[PDB]
Amino acid sequence: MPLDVALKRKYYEEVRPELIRRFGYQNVWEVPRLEKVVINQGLGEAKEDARILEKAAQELALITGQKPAVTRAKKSISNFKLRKGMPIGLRVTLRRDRMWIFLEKLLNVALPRIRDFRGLNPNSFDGRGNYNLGLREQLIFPEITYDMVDALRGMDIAVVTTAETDEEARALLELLGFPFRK
Amino acid sequence: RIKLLLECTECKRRNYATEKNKRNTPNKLELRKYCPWCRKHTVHREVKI
Amino acid sequence: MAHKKGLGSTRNGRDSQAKRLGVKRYEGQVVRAGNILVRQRGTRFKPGKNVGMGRDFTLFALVDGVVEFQDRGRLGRYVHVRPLA
Amino acid sequence: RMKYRKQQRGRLKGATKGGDYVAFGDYGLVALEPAWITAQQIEAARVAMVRHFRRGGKIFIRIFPDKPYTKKPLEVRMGKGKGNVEGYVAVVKPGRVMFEVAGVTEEQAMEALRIAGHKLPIKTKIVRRDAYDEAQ
RNA sequence: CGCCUCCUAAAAGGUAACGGAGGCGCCCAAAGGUCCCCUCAGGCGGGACGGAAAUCCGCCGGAGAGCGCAAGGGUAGAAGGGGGCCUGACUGCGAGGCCUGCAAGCCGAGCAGGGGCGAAAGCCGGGCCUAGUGAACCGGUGGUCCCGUGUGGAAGGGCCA
RNA sequence: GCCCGGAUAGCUCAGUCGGUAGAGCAGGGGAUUGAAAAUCCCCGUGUCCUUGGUUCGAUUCCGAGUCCGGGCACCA
RNA sequence: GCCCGGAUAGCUCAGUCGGUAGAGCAGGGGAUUGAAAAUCCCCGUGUCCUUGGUUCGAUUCCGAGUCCGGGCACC
Ligand SMILES: *[PH](O)(O)OC[C@H]1O[C@@H](n2cnc3c(N)ncnc32)[C@H](O)[C@@H]1N
Repeated sequence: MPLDVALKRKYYEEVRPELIRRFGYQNVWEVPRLEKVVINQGLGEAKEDARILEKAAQELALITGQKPAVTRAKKSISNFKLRKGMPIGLRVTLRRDRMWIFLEKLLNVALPRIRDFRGLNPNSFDGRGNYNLGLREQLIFPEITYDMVDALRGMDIAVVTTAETDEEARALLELLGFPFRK
Repeated sequence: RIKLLLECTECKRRNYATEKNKRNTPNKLELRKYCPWCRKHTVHREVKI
Repeated sequence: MAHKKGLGSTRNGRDSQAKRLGVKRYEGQVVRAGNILVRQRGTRFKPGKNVGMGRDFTLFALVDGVVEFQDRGRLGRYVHVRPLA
Repeated sequence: RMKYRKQQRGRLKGATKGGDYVAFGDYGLVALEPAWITAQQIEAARVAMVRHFRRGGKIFIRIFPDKPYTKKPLEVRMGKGKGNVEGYVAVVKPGRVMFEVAGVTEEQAMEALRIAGHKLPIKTKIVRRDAYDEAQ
């Protein structure tokens, strides 16, 4: 555990200067590093309120620190254009290091893990070189067992990077955490 | 008569001040505050139906 | 058996009481507090020095000042009262 | 006519001058001493032209079915809310740039207009492109 | 057939019309105080349960989303979105002005007692404002503790709320 | 604004002058069943509206609260 | 110039006040008949008009709208 902690620490610390000058030649800047990572998941309407809301709890929890209560369908998805406020903001905006043992554990230690979990995804982030890819099925047992039949699945996170333009960002998490195929 | 009924404040037997008010949401719950001409300001209380 | 006109009173019962407000206090004129100046049901007016904006967007004289017309050009309209004399 | 999906019921009345002039193809019909002109009458001309022109190669446009004219009642006595919508049309008054093409190549177009408007409803004149025009 | 808003009042203001249009005769116990923070819709690009439209990431933007309620004014230099603590939505009152012939209705610095938000420079005598309104009589109730038809009291009654 | 009644099983309603909660119907279960019934047995649920005091205890007794039902009287 | 979707199952209409949807008729499948009716058993059915808003939850409560209705159109 703190094992893979020291791990990401190194992966990146070195890889960084590595490609850093390999191609950069700017001034070893965020050319192209990664900072803070928010994570978001399958909106409250995915609710049952008490039940799967508390499950969202368990999960958000053991995953990175924060676990769901009972309120996930207000101003309701209702019928099509039928919705009011937005009291279903269930996400983790944790900011740094924790995040890195995470890049670790998460990408590099749980990446392929369950049903054909391959990863042959085109322009992963591409929306400015900052993230993109959230997976559509939990890291199954990134911990816990049957603590809810359907429990959870709509999973998707995002990193705040500086890997500016893509090709660059690409160098970045490509060698840093694995670039899923063509 | 509607969820709008009129009450008014009176204070610990040493005065009474007035003002209307309502019925709706927290209904009865009626302490409040206000200050009578009793002494110089003073709690008052409110309630009084 | 009786062709005389025909009913026809569709109806537009519309009405708006008369009103007031506005640019109502002349340049320089002797302007004392309590004396109201320019009422605005908006914000064409920023209560500059000694200009008191009443609980209604009503420009009222806060001090014994000579009618101070301070259009602060673009910032907007700024009203001011000048230190008597 | 066309003054579709309006927004209000009625206008009012006045007249005096405006802003029609240019060219837009070189087959032009310009008003001169009018006012409003029936969207219909209008279509009239439209027809006149369209038909004359060996019945095909398109003309263009000009004014619009603009306002809603009301004679209100039907013939009653007067005091209705002045309601009633009824005849819709153009509001062009100082010799206006009325623009109609086709590819007549000639006094043929001429005729087309000739009747169209001779018809329509006023003292008016016609021509082509006479002093271009420069915009930004 | 009372009131608010817009047009026509034609540029001060301000005016009919069986002239156009269109709302209100609620409340909001906390949209009432103040202190501290925040800051739109929508366009685009990238994304779990999506999947025209949530939720999150990445840019873009006289602010056209927003402010119970209609319009209009305003206005995110927020009146707007969030948190803390609290009653002044105080009595005594006001000088001096808006409009108005009548009565109306309406604007308000500042002095007093008295508190509440900051440590304080100060804001708070309801709300973001322009409609939610009604004389006079008559009578009720909570005072008060002024009057009483010889005097003591009292039916009853004067002013306050 | 007074003056009476109630608040109980899902429904409609009994109920010691303080010791148990009960009908009738609905609902469900078997026998019967050309057959529909009627018959025929069997069950199901209760802060007895709420809050306190009386009593060893209280559906009950008393005060108070909310609600519904009744009635009777005015209204500038 | 009116009165209420005056709505909800295929139809005619109950029921809610926001938790509950129902009934009759129709209909689908067996049974009786030689075969159809009738009759006898079995069964399934609902964006409670669209619409935003409130609420933890709306067929039901507000706000807007569509439709079908009802009072005059004539002194
Ligand atoms: P009737 O059957 O004759 O039809 C209408 C006639 O009555 C007279 N009339 C109608 N309405 C009137 C008003 N408001 N004022 C005066 N006379 C009115 C008409 O003359 C008509 N002929």
